[PDB]
Amino acid sequence: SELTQVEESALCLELLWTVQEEGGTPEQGVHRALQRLAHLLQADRCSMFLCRSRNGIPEVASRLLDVTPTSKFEDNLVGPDKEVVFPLDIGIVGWAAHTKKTHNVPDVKKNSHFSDFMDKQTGYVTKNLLATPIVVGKEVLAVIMAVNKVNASEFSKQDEEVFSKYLNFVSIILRLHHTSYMYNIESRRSQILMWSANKVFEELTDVERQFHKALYTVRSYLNCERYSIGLLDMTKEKEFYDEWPIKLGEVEPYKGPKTPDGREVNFYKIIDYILHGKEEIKVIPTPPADHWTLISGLPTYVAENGFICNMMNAPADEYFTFQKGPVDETGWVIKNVLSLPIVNKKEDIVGVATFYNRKDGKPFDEHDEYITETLTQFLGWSLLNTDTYDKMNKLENRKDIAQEMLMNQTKATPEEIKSILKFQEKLNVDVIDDCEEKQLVAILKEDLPDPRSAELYEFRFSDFPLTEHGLIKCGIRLFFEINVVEKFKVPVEVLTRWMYTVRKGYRAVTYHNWRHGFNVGQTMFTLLMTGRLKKYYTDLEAFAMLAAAFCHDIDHRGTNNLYQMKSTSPLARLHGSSILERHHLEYSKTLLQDESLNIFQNLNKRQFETVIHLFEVAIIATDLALYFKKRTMFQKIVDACEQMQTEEEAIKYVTVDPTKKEIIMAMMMTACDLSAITKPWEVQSQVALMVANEFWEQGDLERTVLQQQPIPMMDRNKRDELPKLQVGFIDFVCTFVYKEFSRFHKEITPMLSGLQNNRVEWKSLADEYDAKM
Amino acid sequence: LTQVEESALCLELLWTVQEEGGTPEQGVHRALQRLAHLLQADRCSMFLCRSRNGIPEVASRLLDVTPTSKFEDNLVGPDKEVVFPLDIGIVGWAAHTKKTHNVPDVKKNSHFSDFMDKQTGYVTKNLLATPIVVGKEVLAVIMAVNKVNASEFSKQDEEVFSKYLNFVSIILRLHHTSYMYNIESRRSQILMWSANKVFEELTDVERQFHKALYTVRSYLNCERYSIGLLDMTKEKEFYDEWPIKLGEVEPYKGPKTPDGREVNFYKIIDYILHGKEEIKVIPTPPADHWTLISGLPTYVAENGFICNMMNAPADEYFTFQKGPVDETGWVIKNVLSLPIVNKKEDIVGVATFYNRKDGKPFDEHDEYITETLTQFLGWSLLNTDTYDKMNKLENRKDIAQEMLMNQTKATPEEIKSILKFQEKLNVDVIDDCEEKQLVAILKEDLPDPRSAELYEFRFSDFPLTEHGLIKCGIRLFFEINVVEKFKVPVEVLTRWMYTVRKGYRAVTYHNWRHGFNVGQTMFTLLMTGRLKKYYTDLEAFAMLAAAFCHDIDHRGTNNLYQMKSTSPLARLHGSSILERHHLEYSKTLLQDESLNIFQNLNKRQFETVIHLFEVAIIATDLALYFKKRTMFQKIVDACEQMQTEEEAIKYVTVDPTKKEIIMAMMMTACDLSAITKPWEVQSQVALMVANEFWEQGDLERTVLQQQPIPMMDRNKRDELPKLQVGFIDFVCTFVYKEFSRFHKEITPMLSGLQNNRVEWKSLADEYDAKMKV
Amino acid sequence: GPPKFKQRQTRQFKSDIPGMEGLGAFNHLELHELAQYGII
Amino acid sequence: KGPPKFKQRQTRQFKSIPGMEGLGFNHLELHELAQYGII
Ligand SMILES: Nc1nc2c(ncn2[C@@H]2O[C@@H]3COP(=O)(O)O[C@H]3[C@H]2O)c(=O)[nH]1
Ligand SMILES: Nc1nc2c(ncn2[C@@H]2O[C@@H]3COP(=O)(O)O[C@H]3[C@H]2O)c(=O)[nH]1
Ligand SMILES: [Mg+2]
Ligand SMILES: [Mg+2]
Ligand SMILES: [Zn+2]
Ligand SMILES: [Zn+2]
Repeated sequence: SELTQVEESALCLELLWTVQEEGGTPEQGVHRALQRLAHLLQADRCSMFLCRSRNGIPEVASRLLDVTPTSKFEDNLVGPDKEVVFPLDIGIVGWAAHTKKTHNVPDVKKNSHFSDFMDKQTGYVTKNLLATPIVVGKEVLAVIMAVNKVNASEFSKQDEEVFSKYLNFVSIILRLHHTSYMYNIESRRSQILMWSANKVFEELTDVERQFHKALYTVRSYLNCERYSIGLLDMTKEKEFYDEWPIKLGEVEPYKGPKTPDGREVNFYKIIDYILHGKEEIKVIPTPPADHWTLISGLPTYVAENGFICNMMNAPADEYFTFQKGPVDETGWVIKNVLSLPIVNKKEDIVGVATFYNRKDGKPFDEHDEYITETLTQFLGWSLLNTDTYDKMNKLENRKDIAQEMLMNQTKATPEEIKSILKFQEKLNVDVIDDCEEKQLVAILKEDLPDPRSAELYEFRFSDFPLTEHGLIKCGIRLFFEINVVEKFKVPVEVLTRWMYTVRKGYRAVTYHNWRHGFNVGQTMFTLLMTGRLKKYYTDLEAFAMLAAAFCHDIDHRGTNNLYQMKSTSPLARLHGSSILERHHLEYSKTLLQDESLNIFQNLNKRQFETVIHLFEVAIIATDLALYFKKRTMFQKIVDACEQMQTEEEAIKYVTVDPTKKEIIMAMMMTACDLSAITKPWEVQSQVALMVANEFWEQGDLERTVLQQQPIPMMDRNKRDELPKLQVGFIDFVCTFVYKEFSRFHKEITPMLSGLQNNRVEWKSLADEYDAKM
Repeated sequence: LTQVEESALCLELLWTVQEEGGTPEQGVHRALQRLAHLLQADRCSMFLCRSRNGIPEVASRLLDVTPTSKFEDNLVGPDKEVVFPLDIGIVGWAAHTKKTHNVPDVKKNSHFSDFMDKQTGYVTKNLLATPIVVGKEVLAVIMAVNKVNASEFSKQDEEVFSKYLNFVSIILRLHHTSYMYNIESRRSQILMWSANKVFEELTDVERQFHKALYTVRSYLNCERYSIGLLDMTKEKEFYDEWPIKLGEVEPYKGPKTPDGREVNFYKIIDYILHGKEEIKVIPTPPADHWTLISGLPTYVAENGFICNMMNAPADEYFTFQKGPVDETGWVIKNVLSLPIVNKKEDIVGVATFYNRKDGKPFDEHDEYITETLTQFLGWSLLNTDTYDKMNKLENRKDIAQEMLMNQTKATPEEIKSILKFQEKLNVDVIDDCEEKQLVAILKEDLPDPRSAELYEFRFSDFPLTEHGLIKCGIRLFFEINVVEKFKVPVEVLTRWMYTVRKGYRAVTYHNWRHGFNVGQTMFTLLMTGRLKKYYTDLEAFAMLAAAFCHDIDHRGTNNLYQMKSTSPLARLHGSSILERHHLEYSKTLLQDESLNIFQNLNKRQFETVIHLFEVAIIATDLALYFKKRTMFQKIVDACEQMQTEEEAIKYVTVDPTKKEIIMAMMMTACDLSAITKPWEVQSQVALMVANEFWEQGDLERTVLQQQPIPMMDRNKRDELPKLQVGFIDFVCTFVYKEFSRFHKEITPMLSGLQNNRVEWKSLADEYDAKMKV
Repeated sequence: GPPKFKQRQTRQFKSDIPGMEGLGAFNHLELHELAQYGII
Repeated sequence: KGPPKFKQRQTRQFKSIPGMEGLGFNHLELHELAQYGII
């Protein structure tokens, strides 16, 4: 038997070499192994039945039948269309796969596990059987059988030993093929997830576009001949006027298919992907019940129950009434179907994805269900991106509506403009404005207050004997005074509407109302003109600087930045640093965006960029922390400018560096913002009382809603500390600005002088308080 | 060798191939140890092949394989392996050419490298290299050297060499395919879990990245890994650029990202997994951080390369920690660093994965897995940007809505204009007076309903001013006695009426006068028309409140203009655009405690009020009335057949649906009530409506570039009367005839309509006389 | 000098879709009059 | 007849993070700045 062992070893070696031929199939190697085992144990019609798992239940199917020595492989192979499928609970094969052990039955009639369906199918008689499952990794791959020993009535142990020895190598070849197949499956799954993530995060879009992108991209990896997706209507509740006939009994209530959460099964859109030929893709909005996807009840069943339906030989089913013949005029017959639901976060059914027969003839295994379930889970999760897209659209529309309503409320009506630009009482012209611009300029310049009167040019100006309409008129006069309306050809009616809207934007708070904004604008005007600082800036810069000074405190609520941070205001969440200053800048630019309010309407684009940048610098500069940070740099600039003995050379030193101009502008806006401390004693006393009252209201409100103890500056109970505290404000904040501006320019000397006078008076009240104790 | 021992040995290697659990190295050792006895040679070896940074290399795995030598000595661990680039050594040349190499006199070879010779002290003279190749990839190179008792080897030596490397190839292909399946499963799971955690909710970069990286920690076989997030600030503020522009601070030099930003890690999340698992979040980490001690994260941030490093402390460029760093004995051995990039290709973070759990250096497959993870994390930044934009939009919407109420809400001076407590209670400071006093004084100040004809169907608002209309509205609310019953605050009611007045725009027809006319008409229907019998006091209170706010904030344009102009209103509300806008604004006004006239109502009463508001305001549009005319007609016909009045009252009041339908038709009759007014009022109101429609037509012709319908065409103004006749015969006559049949007390209303039609016929006839000649 | 390091891969996943162009009650006489009045 | 048996969705796999708790001027001037609410 030396030759026998040599031949057996050589044959097993060749059987193992057959796995190395690339482009072949493992079934060829299994077939040659089966023909050699039969030759070895003297048997006929050796068979291999593969094992599959569909719908979570395992089954066996025919892969190799009637294997005999010297038999053609192509004839012994069984195609997917002729295979016979047995559940595990029926047949000897099913029990062999269930037990995962060797089963040798000598007399098949003595076993209740016998199934004669194959005996009747081909008219073959079976009397002896030896079956073994191929189990690696606690999973069954195939069941191998030898049947009807020709020269004996029984399979002995030695036969079973040879059986085990050869299907050890068969198990090796099946393990190799299975590992390759599972690697391919996981590669396809990872590619599907990768591409779906690429397409979902590409753009924020609706359900239809996003799902179409993802599905058309993973098209190559579904490996199906044809598939479709039908989206349900997600409208859960009806309108009242559509519910009236239901509640009146006029129209009978609905009876039919219903989604599990309670909605009506209404496929409102179908997207068909044809892949068998021409790669056609169709979108059916409001598809009929005659649609080939919906002709069977499977998509409606999935919408009604949320199951995953794997069907092999679909037209043979009696429940769903699938199409037995071709679906379309082109020849395509539905063979295997896999339908899965797409599920929202709240477990609602959003769509139904249906995948039709595979590219190869094989049915849908458990791995195809795995891949398609991962895809549907990914789509159900990307539904959050779709919902966020819709919520963003609603928020943007609501913000636009609110801003338009607010602009309509804030903007000056034509009647309010008519109270300043009296076009009719002076030109006898109707409401429609066909007047020349120069005529409007001429008749406005006669109704505005005299700049030389009312001390608009002086630092001692007090707005107390002026009403707020007078303040608007004076501000338009100030804009006329720096000679920018004619130079930059801005419209007069636009300027009047802009200033009236700016006045209306200031709230009715105690101190930060429209009078504060006008006082700061007027102080900017006096610093430019009386203070001789206009020599450092062009006319456009003065225009933007005055316009920024007037709007520096627009829409002030009477609470400082600390209250915005502590109360977690929407302003604090939108703007991180310089909360109120950024709010004022944003609202001023929003006012400038409207064409009827755009005071910078007729200037160049570069001029507009410069004006916007100057607006930002000037408005943000009113944050006192920024002033405390850049005061040293201003001091260094002033020290450098002091040493030059020629005015022109100092002007040249400042002008050629835009950074120096911006620094000087920021402290000019800071000096304007604190100008009330430089007013005469009565004006300063009244304004300081107003400021203290506003701070006390903020402190009381802070204590009421924030449950926090206010600082003594904002605390009402420390009102008798108002004098002494005031001198600290004089000694800590304002004195640096006004001393450096007096050093820089002698014409700003009166401001500081006024401050010093106030420092006397607030001392006289302070010492008296120490005498009161 | 004889055939029998050859067959036995072949069976031995056949059983060796069947590992059934174990390591491929043992099987490769067995074949190699058998081969040396078959080749009469010594010191066979394996050189496993890897690819790092796209550069392939070989590394020794088995060495000194001589017949019957114990495995533990032959195996070479990762700590003692030697690596060769493919341009060094005959092993490298064989891996490059993928062909069998056999050369004698290796000292004369052009590819031989003697580094292993000097390293081990062994001299080689004759060798045999043959790479194992599967799928264009070289797995290992097998080496047999130093033939004894002969030179030049033999052809049959190479034949048996190939015939045993067939077994070697089977084993190596099995192991490699299993390894590839494992890494693909890991990659798919990484993508799946990262997608789940990204789509859990919307968050910022830090929380989303932390969730995604923490969930997938089991699939990244790394002892330690971390992520560092760079600062994303592209440009600096003006005041921060002031010191740099002034030249006072030297410009920043050092590391920079390719976009130009400074390399500043703002936070570094460390995941320590080798012993106890800890997650450390370090905000603004120091430069001494163990991740940042070497320059590799900074190198990646500067360049953007995927850096693979084996034996990192052995390098000279990067100052990697040679000793333990955390005092736990953990020492850096292998590093892999990747960048995370924003759609615009900006580097957001650097993810660094330290030494592998297996101890082997990172190969192409770990680079594949980590590159896919970092690509997914880079794509995921759409959700973070969308979260930030959502927060910005929500904050801006809240701010805009808040500034709209301050603007719309009536000032306390306007409240004092009506509720003049000061002139009559001598308080002048706080509303600390009892509600009874306020009710009494307002009852004295408000006009008499009888003298003003507030109860009649002939009432005209032309004599009264808008302030008089506000006073009449408060009187109407007092007349139904809902103020005392529901404890409506008097000041709140006055403020709500004034706010509703200010909410109405200054359009030609849909101004405050139209709203007051509709409210007074519905008060007339409830009281004079005796339609209150079906409704409770609370329902009447809601309907007069919803009647007063039915056309609130009407822009002056139709719903068709909203749809055709694609306004934000049309994109927000799909159908009944303006009616839904009016309902939304009315609810927004009612949400304020200072404006809520329904303050002292139960939750169920407030829900009833809100539902009634919705029904009344949505029912205002004429499309809903044209759809639901028939159901009201059937209700009226049913109520006509009853013998007694209380039977009809019960029949209407049992069913809430019929009450809703009657309320909807009452809304429709009220918004069309101007037809039923006497001729001197109807002519004026009809010209007002026509002027508003002509303004909308002008807007359509100018903006939308569409020709308007004859209703909204100015050139068809002389066709106005005949159209009005149609407007009477098509819209108004049905509702007014149905209400006249329903209640005889509404007979004059319909009667008035019939007159106005007569007039509108005569004005048509003159036109027919004018156009005839 | 620094070791040679791998270049980032972006062309393969850099990557229009067919069928995306379209993927983004009354009586008989009433249908004309509702138009004249703007009711629709 | 009757529908074939089908499989339920595997929602138990994802039905469902440490370290997330912290993841979401002149020296003399500071006292006076805090006194006046400048900061
Ligand atoms: N005709 C035929 N029948 C077979 C062959 N191999 C096995 N069978 C029988 O087919 C049967 C199917 O069900 P079982 O598990 O009862 O048992 C199987 C055997 O009895 C074969 O090669 N040809
Ligand atoms: N010590 C030792 N050296 C070997 C062994 N196998 C091959 N080599 C030598 O190691 C060398 C590495 O580089 P080459 O390709 O030039 O040539 C190889 C041989 O010279 C072995 O099993 N043990
Ligand atoms: Mg301010
Ligand atoms: Mg209306
Ligand atoms: Zn200010
Ligand atoms: Zn109306």
